[PDB]
Amino acid sequence: DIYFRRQVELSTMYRHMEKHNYESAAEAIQAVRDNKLHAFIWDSAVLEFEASQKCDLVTTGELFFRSGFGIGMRKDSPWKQQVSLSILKSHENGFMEDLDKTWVRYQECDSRSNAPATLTCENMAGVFMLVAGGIVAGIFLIFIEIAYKSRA
Amino acid sequence: LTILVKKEIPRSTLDSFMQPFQSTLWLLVGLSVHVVAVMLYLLDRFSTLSSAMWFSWGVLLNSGIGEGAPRSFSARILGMVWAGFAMIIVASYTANLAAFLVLDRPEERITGINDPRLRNPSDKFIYATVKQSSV
Amino acid sequence: ERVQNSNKKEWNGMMGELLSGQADMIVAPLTINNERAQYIEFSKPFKYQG
Amino acid sequence: INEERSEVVDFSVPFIETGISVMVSRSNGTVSPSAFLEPFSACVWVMMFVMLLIVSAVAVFVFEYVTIGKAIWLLWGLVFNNSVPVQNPKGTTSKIMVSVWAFFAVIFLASYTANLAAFMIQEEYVDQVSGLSDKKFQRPNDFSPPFRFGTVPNGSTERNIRNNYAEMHAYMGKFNQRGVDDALLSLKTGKLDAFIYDAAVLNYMAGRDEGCKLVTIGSGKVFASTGYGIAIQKDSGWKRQVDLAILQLFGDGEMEELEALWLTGICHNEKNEVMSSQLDIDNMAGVFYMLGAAMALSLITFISEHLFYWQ
Amino acid sequence: LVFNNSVPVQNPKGTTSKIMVSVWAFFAVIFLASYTANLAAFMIQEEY
Repeated sequence: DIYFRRQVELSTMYRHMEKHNYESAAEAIQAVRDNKLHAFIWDSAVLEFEASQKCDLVTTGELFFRSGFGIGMRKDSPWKQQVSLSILKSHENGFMEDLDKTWVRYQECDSRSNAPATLTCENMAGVFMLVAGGIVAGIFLIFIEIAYKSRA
Repeated sequence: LTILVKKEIPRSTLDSFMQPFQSTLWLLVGLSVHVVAVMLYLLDRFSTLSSAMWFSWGVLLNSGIGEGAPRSFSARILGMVWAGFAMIIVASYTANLAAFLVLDRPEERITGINDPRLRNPSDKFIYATVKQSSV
Repeated sequence: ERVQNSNKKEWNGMMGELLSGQADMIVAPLTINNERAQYIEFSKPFKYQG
Repeated sequence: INEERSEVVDFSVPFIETGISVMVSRSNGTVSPSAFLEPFSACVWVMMFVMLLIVSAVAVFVFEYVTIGKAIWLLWGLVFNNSVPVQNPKGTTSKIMVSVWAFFAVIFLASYTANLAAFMIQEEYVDQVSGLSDKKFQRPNDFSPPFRFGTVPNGSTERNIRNNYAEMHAYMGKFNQRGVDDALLSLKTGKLDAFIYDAAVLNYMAGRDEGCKLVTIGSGKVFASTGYGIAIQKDSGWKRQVDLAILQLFGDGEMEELEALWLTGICHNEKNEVMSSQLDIDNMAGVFYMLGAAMALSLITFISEHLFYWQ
Repeated sequence: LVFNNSVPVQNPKGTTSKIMVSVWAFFAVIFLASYTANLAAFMIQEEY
């Protein structure tokens, strides 16, 4: 709501946003699956996780407003030089890479690259049913045929 | 205004006259024909002998040449999967022949003035218009 | 937002609890903006997203 | 940005997302290492036998009003498209079910040729090296001529790679490069297998080659995600002003207006196509593994053809 | 055999006649697998 209202050129778009906003993240995520809301705008670090677990939804590509979540501190607290170091250290010796491997990208279903080249040869009923009806009807036709053979 | 460029060659797959993969359209399958004929021969001998390759080649090329089936069942269970292998390789050859002729070619060319081949200049592209003109 | 139909702008929600002394650190998915960084110091930011 | 520089110099807000990535070679296209034997075996290949064996009753019933070995020998020859010299069963009443089976046969292979022709023109090439934790990027022991990693030995990636994997750069010390374009020239001539550098320069140079062959491992997976920045005098007063102004550009969308010079290009994996001459069709050894295993079993049953010697 | 059919057909006499049909079969398998390919190429690129 800050990013859209700051821009003036997107203002009409913002005027369409005032009548449908929600109060929590999970509310709109559940409301998308109930077809009350065709699209949703949020961060990539929540939507890329949500499209890998609740396996009916999808993202659509590009990004707009590139930034990163930071630790919020009060102004001029004496920790502003300490906590800014170790975070960088945690990006160096592989701690954060272990962290999102443990928590973020740990599960999938299938990446929706839209590859119809796969099976789902699960059922075979309508193609096997022709021989399943042939095996049943054949003995009756054989009985009619040998009844013809006995008469003439 | 619009941009004029030069079309490429791209070829068809005519030069693959039954050689799309003749590197790996191996004669190893022919050696497999011969050794599976030898295997059926040995299975029929020690449980129709010299004609086994005329069986086996007749399995591959869909040509019904007039021979007899092997008498032992131990050769028959091999012949089942031999015919199954023949169907697999002819179907794979059909699909990979379709793969050469369904797929188009790379080098997507330049699109308008918003292309970085043309917007950001280089030496590898040369641009020109008629002098003293409206361009 | 401008609250109490006057010339006062207070900060709603989470960031107001940082400004009012209810806490001293915010460890949450809190983005980096131009409006929050007027008087709230941030760090090198965990991640990169959009 | 790293820790070894942040002690002396103060830094601005991160400016462009980057990290340590790896550029892999521009390898030839590969199909799957097996034929598409994925799950037809779950339902179809097992329904085939149990719907196949049931005709023995009618094959007996037509002789009552030729079954021990000849029936399945007929019924395999037409389902797998073969003119095996096979005697048909007796009588015109037996002629019906084979004429059903033929209708089962023509539907089958025309199905199986279709899906396979569907399968081998939509499957994507897979990224044969992934991550720095692979055995290929470890000690290259068991590999005909082993992996050769390139890097520029003065900068940030060396100081990051010397504190996590010592033997990696100890092996990489024989493979220095003298420039970014020379790394590409060494990668095109087979002199280098993979290159390690910054993420942003590699993602630019992926998009401006004259061809658009294979580029980067994964899509954008970076190891140590950091940013660029603006260095400054230590604790000067001009930090907190500049720290605002860069963020103002993010507030206005002017970085995407600054995109027209910056990192766009041609063929940034914008097709995900692969066309391959199948010289790599020698991955068919699995069905050759389905061949020679029967060449085992044909001997094995031969041993159980010594059982009338005891009977 | 060029149009993929098991018509009941007597083979010619002698083993010396058996070679050229075995060439023709190799002409047959190349042919239809070609003709199925181009047609499968043709009916997924043609425009309305």
